[PDB]
Amino acid sequence: GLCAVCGDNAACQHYGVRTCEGCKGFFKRTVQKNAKYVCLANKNCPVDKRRRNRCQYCRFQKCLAVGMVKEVVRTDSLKGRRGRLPSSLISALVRAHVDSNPAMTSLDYSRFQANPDDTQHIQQFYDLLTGSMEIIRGWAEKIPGFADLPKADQDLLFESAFLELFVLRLAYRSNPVEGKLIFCNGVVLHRLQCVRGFGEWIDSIVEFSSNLQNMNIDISAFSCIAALAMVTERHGLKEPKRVEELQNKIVNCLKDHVTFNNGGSKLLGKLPELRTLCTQGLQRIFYLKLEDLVPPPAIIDKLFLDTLP
DNA sequence: CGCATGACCTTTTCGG
DNA sequence: CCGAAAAGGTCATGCG
Ligand SMILES: [Zn+2]
Ligand SMILES: [Zn+2]
Repeated sequence: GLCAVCGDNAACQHYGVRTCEGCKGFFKRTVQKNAKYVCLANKNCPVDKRRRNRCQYCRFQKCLAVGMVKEVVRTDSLKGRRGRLPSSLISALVRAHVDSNPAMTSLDYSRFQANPDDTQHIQQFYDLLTGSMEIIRGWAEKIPGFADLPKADQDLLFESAFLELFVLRLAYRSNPVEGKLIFCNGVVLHRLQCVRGFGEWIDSIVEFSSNLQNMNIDISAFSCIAALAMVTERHGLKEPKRVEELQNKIVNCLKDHVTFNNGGSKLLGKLPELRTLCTQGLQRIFYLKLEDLVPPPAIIDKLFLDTLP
């Protein structure tokens, strides 16, 4: 009772996955004809042993997800040759963003200082980072599709994107015009307070924040960008195509929105600057590790090394 | 009817 | 040789 698609009896691998003779036949025939199917719902129909033959579109979407391989189906020179060969979404994305950041009408200025004038300051740095991990995982689990993924792939997607997200969010909620950094827990510090912990990295962060805010990005669009930062292809994914199909929903989600209220980009034109910002982060953690004066805890060390392939 | 379905067939290769 | 794995081939059956 082993079939990755419909859960029927499976006694072999066909086109890459453990599959029943049925889902084998369906996949073969689909690809041989280039056939395209029409969902009469949300593109999420139930597909199990009895219901499989109803929404054809949704069966062939689940086939593709668990890892079945269009390429294995033979054509051209290998046609008819048998045997082994010789060798709303947008609303949820916004809700998830809003429930995970603090009420801007009630921040905390208890520590703020526009002219501050040591191991304690480096500790408070690690605390702001460890604080954001619980919350950014919270955010991720509320992206539609993410908690349906394999627990392995969730953990991989989170560790790969944690630093890219802590920065991107910090950059979108802070007030750079007044040198003001606002964290997830609503604390407020001036760049010059932060320099003790972040290093000169912070100056690079405030510059990004300037650029990003000077594009006046509405919350619906930011809400999608943050999703595309996390839900992306990575080495180690047990089920890539699932992650690929989800990324693809979110993109078309973002397109539909821009070709509506904003008329018929420049942001992704500095999505490379974000990756460069993050390496600058890693340089800082390496410095603190190697100084061995107050050492980053394992979990920090791990998740800064993990913003490379 | 004409067409999808799927249980069960034959074909190919490998390695002991 | 001959079995294991996994490609396409062959229809009888069910559907609308
Ligand atoms: Zn199946
Ligand atoms: Zn469907």
